[PDB]
Amino acid sequence: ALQQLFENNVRWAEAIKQEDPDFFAKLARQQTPEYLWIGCSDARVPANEIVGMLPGDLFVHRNVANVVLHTDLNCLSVIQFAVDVLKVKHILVTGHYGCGGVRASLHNDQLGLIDGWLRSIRDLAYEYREHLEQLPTEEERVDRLCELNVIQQVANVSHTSIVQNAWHRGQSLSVHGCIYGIKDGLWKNLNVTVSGLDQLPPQYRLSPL
Ligand SMILES: [Zn+2]
Repeated sequence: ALQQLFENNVRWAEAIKQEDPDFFAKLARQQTPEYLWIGCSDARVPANEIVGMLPGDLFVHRNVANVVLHTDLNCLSVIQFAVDVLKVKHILVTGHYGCGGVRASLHNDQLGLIDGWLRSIRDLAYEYREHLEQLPTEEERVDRLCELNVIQQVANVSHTSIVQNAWHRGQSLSVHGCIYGIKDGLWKNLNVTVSGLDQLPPQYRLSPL
């Protein structure tokens, strides 16, 4: 039954228009978000609500386990539209604890198409096999990998020529890593923010055009 969603929508739009009749009209003229959110599709991690933003504030990409790949035009086109056209000032890479995509990459079941999508998280589980091994429970291993994943994705975003070229032309842009607790509603900073070319390892730095 989808009628509740349509009924909800009418109520919501109507309510907003009563408080500010021009709300949507004004918003529709130009798109000017300061932030891009890159997060998981997980239904429990809705971008705007978690950081108290309004329609218009947050350009959003969500995919399984918030994975960023330099050959994926889907995520990359969102990044590029955000950085080049909208000139967002911040990219918020937000993973979450208890991520099922991350959990899947730690185990050995085939889930189908998603198996290949999660490869890079599986790579992370392998390079940190010794670290993860020294954690007693599965829940801890999942959650630590969730964090490691976010930090890796922050690196991946910051290494894109999209981001580096923004910096090259003097555009101000920071890439942040955060993690959301589905258990407590808390959006936490992993404090791995990258804001300039000088923070990249030499092997990843790209010269200007
Ligand atoms: Zn997830």
